[PDB]
Amino acid sequence: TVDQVEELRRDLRIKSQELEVKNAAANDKLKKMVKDQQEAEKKKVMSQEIQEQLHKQQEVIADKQMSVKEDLDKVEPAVIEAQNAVKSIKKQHLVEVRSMANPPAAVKLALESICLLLGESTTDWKQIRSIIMRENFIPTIVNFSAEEISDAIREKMKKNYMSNPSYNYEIVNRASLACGPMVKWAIAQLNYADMLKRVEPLRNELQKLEDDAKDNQQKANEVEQMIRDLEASIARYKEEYAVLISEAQAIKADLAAVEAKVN
Repeated sequence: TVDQVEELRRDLRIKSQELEVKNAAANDKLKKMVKDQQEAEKKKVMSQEIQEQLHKQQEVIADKQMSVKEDLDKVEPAVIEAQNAVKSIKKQHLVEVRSMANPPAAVKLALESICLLLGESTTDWKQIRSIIMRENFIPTIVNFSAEEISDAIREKMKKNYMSNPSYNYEIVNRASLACGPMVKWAIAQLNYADMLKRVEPLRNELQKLEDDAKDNQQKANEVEQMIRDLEASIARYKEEYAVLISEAQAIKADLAAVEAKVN
């Protein structure tokens, strides 16, 4: 059995030599994980380093959004109020105006201001009065978005019309029941048209932020995507090395035991 004793010995020699194989292989798998982790934790810190920026960003967004809300809710109610005061007209006043030979100051005024707003250089009377009584007129005024006014005609209005003590509702209405409504209109309109010079950068600002927020949101998911993709591709190696270790040492058990008997 001496031959056998020695061949058992060299057989163990193999077994150990191959335990180099298993053990070192394990040590390799672990290196793989430690690397994957080294990018996983990394990406995690990145993840919140985003989350909080997105937060602050959104705070700003909310502030300016409410700012808009109030800014518009201020001057808006007076507008649609007047936008329908123009379609509450009985035609009695419509021809009170349309067949005007020689108009009072206030009506000529009102219709002039309107003709300005809607974009008419002509301040000639008769043409103005025919222009007034038309099929399109009223619908234009109802469809008239204040976003269609230059930053010049605003002050043309302010400087000439509303600064003058006769451009008012009581006066203009007393003059004619028709021009009153649209006086109110042009007024509330002049106000909104003002306000939108304050809102015109706000909106264009929310733009810059909303985008980069959503832009950041996406770049935040791509991370958590990656982060989870590692969590899953690490979990393999975890359960792999684990079972692997139960091998090297179970083998490493026989290697000690058999020398205990040849001794």
